[PDB]
Amino acid sequence: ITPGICFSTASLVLRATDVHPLQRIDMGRFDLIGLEGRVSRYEADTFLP
Amino acid sequence: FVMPPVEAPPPSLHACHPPPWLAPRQAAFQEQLASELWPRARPLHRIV
Amino acid sequence: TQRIASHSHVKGLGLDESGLAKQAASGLVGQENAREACGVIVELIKSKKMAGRAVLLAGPPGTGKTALALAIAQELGSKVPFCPMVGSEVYSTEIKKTEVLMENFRRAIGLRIKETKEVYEGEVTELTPCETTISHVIIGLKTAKGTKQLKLDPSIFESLQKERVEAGDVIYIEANSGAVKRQGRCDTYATEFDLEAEEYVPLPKGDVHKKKEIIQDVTLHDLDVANARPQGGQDILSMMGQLMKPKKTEITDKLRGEINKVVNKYIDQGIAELVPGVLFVDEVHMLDIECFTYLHRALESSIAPIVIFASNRGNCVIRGTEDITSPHGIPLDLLDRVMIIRTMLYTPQEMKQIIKIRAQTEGINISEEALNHLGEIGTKTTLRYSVQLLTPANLLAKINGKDSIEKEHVEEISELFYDAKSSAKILADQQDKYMK
Amino acid sequence: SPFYLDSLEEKRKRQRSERLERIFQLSEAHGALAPVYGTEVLDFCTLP
Amino acid sequence: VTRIERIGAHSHIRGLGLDDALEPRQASQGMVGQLAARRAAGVVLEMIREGKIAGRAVLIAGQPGTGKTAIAMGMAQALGPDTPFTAIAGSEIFSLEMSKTEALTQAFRRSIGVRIKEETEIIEGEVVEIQIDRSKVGKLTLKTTEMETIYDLGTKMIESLTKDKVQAGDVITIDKATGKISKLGRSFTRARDYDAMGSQTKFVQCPDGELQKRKEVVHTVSLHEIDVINSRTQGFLALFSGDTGEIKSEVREQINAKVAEWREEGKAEIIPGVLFIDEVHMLDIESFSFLNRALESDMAPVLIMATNRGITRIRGTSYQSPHGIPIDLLDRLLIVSTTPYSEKDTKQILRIRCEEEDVEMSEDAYTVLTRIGLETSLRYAIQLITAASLVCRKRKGTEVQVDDIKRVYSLFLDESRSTQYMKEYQDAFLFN
Amino acid sequence: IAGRAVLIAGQPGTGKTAIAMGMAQALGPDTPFTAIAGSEIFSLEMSKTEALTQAFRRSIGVRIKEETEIIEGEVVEIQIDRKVGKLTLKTTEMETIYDLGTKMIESLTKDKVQAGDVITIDKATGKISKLGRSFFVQCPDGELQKRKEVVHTVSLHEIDVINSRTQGFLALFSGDTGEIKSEVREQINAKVAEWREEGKAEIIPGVLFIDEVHMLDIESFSFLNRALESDMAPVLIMATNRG
Ligand SMILES: Nc1ncnc2c1ncn2[C@@H]1O[C@H](COP(=O)(O)OP(=O)(O)O)[C@@H](O)[C@H]1O
Ligand SMILES: Nc1ncnc2c1ncn2[C@@H]1O[C@H](COP(=O)(O)OP(=O)(O)O)[C@@H](O)[C@H]1O
Ligand SMILES: Nc1ncnc2c1ncn2[C@@H]1O[C@H](COP(=O)(O)OP(=O)(O)O)[C@@H](O)[C@H]1O
Ligand SMILES: [Mg+2]
Ligand SMILES: [Mg+2]
Repeated sequence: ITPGICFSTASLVLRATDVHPLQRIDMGRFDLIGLEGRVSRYEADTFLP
Repeated sequence: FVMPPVEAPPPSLHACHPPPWLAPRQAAFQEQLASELWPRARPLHRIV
Repeated sequence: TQRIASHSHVKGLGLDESGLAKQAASGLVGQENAREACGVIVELIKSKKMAGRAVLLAGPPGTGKTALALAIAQELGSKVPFCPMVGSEVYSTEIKKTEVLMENFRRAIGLRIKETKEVYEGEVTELTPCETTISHVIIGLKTAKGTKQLKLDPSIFESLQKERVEAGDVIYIEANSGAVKRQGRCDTYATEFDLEAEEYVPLPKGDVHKKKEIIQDVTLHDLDVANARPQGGQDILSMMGQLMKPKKTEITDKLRGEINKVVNKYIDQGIAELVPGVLFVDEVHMLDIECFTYLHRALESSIAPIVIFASNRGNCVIRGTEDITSPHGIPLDLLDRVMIIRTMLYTPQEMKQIIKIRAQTEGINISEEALNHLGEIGTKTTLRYSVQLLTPANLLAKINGKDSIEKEHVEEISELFYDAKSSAKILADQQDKYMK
Repeated sequence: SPFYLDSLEEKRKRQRSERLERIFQLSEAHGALAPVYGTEVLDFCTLP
Repeated sequence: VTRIERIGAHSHIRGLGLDDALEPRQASQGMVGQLAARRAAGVVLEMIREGKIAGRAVLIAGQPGTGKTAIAMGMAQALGPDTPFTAIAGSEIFSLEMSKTEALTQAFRRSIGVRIKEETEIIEGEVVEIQIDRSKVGKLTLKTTEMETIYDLGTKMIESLTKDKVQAGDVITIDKATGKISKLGRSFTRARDYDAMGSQTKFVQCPDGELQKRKEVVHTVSLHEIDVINSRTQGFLALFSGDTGEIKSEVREQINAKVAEWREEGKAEIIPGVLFIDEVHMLDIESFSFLNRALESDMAPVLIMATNRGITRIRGTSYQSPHGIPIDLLDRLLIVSTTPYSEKDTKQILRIRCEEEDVEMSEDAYTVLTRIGLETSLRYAIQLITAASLVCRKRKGTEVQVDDIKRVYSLFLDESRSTQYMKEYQDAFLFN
Repeated sequence: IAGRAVLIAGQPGTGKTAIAMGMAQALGPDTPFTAIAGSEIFSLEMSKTEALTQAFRRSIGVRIKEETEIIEGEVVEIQIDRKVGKLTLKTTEMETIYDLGTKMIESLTKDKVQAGDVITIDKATGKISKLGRSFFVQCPDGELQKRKEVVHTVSLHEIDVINSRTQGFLALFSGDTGEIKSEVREQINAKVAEWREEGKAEIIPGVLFIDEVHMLDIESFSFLNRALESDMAPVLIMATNRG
């Protein structure tokens, strides 16, 4: 039994992909795959209009 | 009967001031996955 | 870009208002006809009404095809998507070559979306769910400019509990999505314990409610990869899918068409704008016959961008074929679909001008005699070799104590380093000793 | 109404108007997209 | 505004330009000349529309620039969007994930559309009260703008309601047959003026009419989509990702039988379509061998193909065949030959392209451009159309003149001039 | 200057690899020096162009300095009651009792800490590592709580792999990187430029050494031709003995 490898990095690296909400748009308006299994043709075509 | 010669835990990522949301999110993900999957792994107990 | 690259001096095509090419402007020297053609191509790209038009830049090595493409990119600006790819980048080990080509095609097409974002940010002073199940959540956020009480949609309570949000924590809540991020504890509570594993963050300065109207550019490929795999999901299959290694996938044409329909809907609504953009393929001779055949169909699409090719090969064998030769390594059928821009070789005066421009860009002072010697070397061997001799010669000058390049430094560097022709002569003179 | 303030009530009604506009815009945005397939189609096409 | 669909190489083609007798007009729906080829395409299109005969193959052969892809796009446009038209290139079947035969099978099953028709009784209303006594038995109250009733719930209904966290003010629909509950939205009250909303919440009006309703859904799916749906547990995700793999033949046979059963029951209709493979010469000998026997199925669409090869080498072999296609497959297909265009046809095509791009050209400019197109190629002249339009706009002109065409002819080279200039400086270029 | 390429050519046994090793030794550990062979870019895990992109990005480092509070001492007494707790730590010069929070109590419970152990704690993270027992390592001498400046040099490849996916840093140790998307790489390049402009980080260009570069094929050479033209390209050094 060996101790694990402790890999140390800069704290700024973990925030590299992070973008503040005031600097990014809502990608949920293009979410097509998220509607599958949750949204029906009835809701989109007959009810909501 | 074959045992690995060495056994280690997975490598850990350490930062002095990490985003305070990453670790709790990973902990919750692991907890949910364990609560859903550990009962299903009981048959492999003798092999392990 | 703090560091100086090979084309760090190219700022534009250097044309005038009439489209005619100045002799030396925007870092470009000579190649007047090619620069005028690239100006016409830039005017084509700006007039967004044409799709799938393709251009080939054909000429000897070192004549400025990549520089001309980068000048086109600079002329367009950062608002127009310029996707640079190398012909050998289509040989992926995860997806087929045609998928790589179509992914780059969609990368070149850009979409501009104008949106106002609202975020509630501050330290939590109260978190009270209101029972009717929970009808709503009343939260209290504090900033330097005051306190605000907010009524939250009950679906946000689950997110708040997952994020472990308590009083004294500094959080933000997205108005449009209900996303909650707990970005640490407030530093006013830093002394509540002598030793806690907590990240203490200053209180936000502005108002609790922050509004910003932003314009963000996305490409069709971003929406494609966003709709290739699901995100989130509390099901066991979704969680186990989060552990799976992310692999590029051959996105279906059904998904592409549906995303095109969504984009058209949002363009009609008036919140989106389309920027067709440019895809630059360098070393296109590294594409094989299958890639060229797929390009035949892709360029004929009404959705494709403007594609610029570059080739320095002469009459050479197409990569995927056995013995079929073509004028630029490109099948005659694809050559029939492109407008060819020809780049010519440079005169000694043009080489001296380019060497001077490179010296100015690299922050190097060079004397007139040193510049003439470098130009003579470039005439003897290559423009690239002379440009690459500037920095080592400047380093020798700095070591010797001189702030300018003299002729002796250039001579010493030409002695220290060899060009392709001199090394080839040495190799031919010593064939037996070198490895075969 | 001795303690009534006109500016405070104007601010409050402006806030209410902004809240209602936000509710409308978000309700329109969250139901704008139609599924590629939909639950009915997938259920019909899914054999046991 | 600028939509995602912009002026392409075939944006001017709206159809085949035929009359009721399939006689091609000289210039109709954006097509010029190619009378025999257009008549053959119209006959094939009538064959497609009838749908009786399965696995028919047609090869559109001719010299480059003679309108093969133009004719294919005309057939696709003339054919309704109801009938599937899968257009793929020959190079797209070489995949790192599935074999060539699997790719061709998937394209074939993508070319047959299945229109489904499901009628389902549903309950639709806004939730007023949910009372559960103790998770054993409870009552649910639903309302519309014209109705309101109370329901007795069982164990599974209560569990499903608790799983979906249905509460008061939610507008939901419940399927009577299966009991599944999907939430449409929630009603707006004075107390629901939220400052922040979740990503899925939306406010809708209370439904009107009667609480019990019938839902009719009609959609068109392909056989390949049903195969991908039934390939794995969440196979519909592969309809987005494309990570289908090689579907088992047993699954395909089961789905064929189930589709036949639906067709007999009246719940589905078959719309056989067209698979267009452009530049088929890129297919290998194995792909041709598979195509030979794939066309013999009763669920095979019409296969339209296009090559511009002469007697050349078949890929994957050392043999020479008239189109790059082995003669066994060529005996299975009808060949439509395209002839080169004349001066009048070239001028008419240039006029149509100019009208499509909204470019005004003088008649002298048209004569010069037609001469260039005959001398070099039609596509070169088509590109020069836009080049000359841009140059004319640069000099603040309104109509393209001969000077603009000469200017863009000097600026942009065709293949012949570029090849000559390269031969002049052959030693400069690499790997001659 | 970015993307400068040098070839060391000569007969076998003439010090080419010796010259490369001397160049690597003259540079300190601070500057990255990635040494690979031409054969190493041929992989079943990724493409050749992806392999050369990872070779390039391994050669450019991002130096980030940050300050942390480090508590190093010998444990005297640990008390936890049903949550509240106390911790007593001592050095050779001072002794102190700490009032513990919930998270630090959990961290000390997870890693068994008893009296006499010499441990160091990172205050912001609770990272407790036991470095021996004293009554074997001598107890620390000076102040118990020290503010330290920690400097990390992180390669662009490391940033890309860490931010490629959740728990993605494991791929820095087990391969398994796949082919990182160009969007992630462009985002990382933009963020690194932002850091450099804002002073949060410094760029340390390094050296990529490809011994026996003649094993590369035409596709890899064509990729290198344009990969050297980026502003984030390192200095490329190659060696070959071929005529
Ligand atoms: N007309 C020019 N003006 C300024 N710099 C040039 C010109 N032509 C080439 N260069 C420079 O010479 C170098 C090599 O040219 P390159 O763009 O690689 O030519 P090609 O793409 O034809 O190989 C580049 O760094 C480029 O900046
Ligand atoms: N009969 C026609 N009518 C109108 N345009 C045509 C006709 N034939 C060819 N074209 C045009 O010529 C160009 C090349 O022909 P296309 O059919 O696309 O390729 P090919 O025939 O060489 O396979 C297309 O842009 C098309 O619009
Ligand atoms: N100029 C030199 N000074 C010191 N040691 C050398 C020198 N040249 C070669 N060597 C040593 O002799 C051996 C020869 O290897 P080397 O010359 O590097 O092979 P290659 O020609 O493939 O680079 C090496 O172990 C190297 O350390
Ligand atoms: Mg064609
Ligand atoms: Mg060696």
